[PDB]
Amino acid sequence: QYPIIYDIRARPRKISSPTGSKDLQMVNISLRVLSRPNAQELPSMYQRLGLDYEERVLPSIVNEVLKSVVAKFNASQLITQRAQVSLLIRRELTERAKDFSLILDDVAITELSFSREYTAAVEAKQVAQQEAQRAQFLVEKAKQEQRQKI
Amino acid sequence: CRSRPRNVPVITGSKDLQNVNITLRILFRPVASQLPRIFTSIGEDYDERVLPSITTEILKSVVARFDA
Amino acid sequence: CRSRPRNVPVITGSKDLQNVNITLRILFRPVASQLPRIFTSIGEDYDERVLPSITTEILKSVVARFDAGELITQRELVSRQVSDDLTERAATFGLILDDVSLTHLTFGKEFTEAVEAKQVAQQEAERARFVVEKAE
Repeated sequence: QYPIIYDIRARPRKISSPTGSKDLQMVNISLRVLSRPNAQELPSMYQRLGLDYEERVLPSIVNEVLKSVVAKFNASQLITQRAQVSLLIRRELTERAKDFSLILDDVAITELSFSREYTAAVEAKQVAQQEAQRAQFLVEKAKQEQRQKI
Repeated sequence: CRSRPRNVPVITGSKDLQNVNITLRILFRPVASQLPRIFTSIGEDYDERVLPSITTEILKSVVARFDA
Repeated sequence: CRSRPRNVPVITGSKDLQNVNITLRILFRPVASQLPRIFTSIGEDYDERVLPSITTEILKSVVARFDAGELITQRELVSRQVSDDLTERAATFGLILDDVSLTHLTFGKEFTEAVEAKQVAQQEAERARFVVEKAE
């Protein structure tokens, strides 16, 4: 008998996956994926995955699920609903890993990116909405700085 | 099982979607009763590799629903 | 017989034929029962000298049938097609692709960026709406 030294120590594997989101903004999202090889199927897991099972399961199922989820939200809709995005990513990735006897306690989005434009204009809208106020009272100031000139 | 420090900055969009930068505290004391699991399926670097991402996710979702 | 890593970029044309750059995984575990053949007629460098080309072929063929938007408004179909095609492909070379999917993906610029601009400037609309009130 050989000692099959499963690293059932949850070996988190931080893994990045670039994404074309639903609207297909280039969003790069990484995911720290917290895999323990399921104890109740470990021997089959060794006929099935081996000792470096983690490098044999997570490295790309993480990217699978990251891409699948992030490609279901617009550029902003990812920021706005990042809770939905991370929740869906974990929901799919836990079942992706559990196939090979890997219980993911946690799967969470570590980062998120875009170019800027969606959010740039989205910020500028409220920028200018109140720039309007920034200069309305200046309208008043000037209505009255004109009786200066009077 | 100490409530170790975990400050996690976030850069999301508000409801009116001004670029909001929010950080948060994860005052995590791993459940003593669940540490068996917190090493089986969470591992040694439980916090560093669990908590920051969930913080970012939750904070962005919350910010999305309130204007600047 | 490990599912060793094989990432294979591809530069093809979509159905609307925007230049699409897609990479893919060949999660090849040579069939144990076929390894005799996987050394007779496949050899030591089985993966490096079998899998990349079949990946490129299959991925280009799949991409040819979906427009730039259609490739990822339906990406699940594109990736699944490439994946099962490549799995049956590696099967003949004694290779069990237990999973496959599209690592990388992009298009050209402006079929890409102008449907973007479509809703960009539906908000540029408000920007100007409100610069009007500044000029007032």
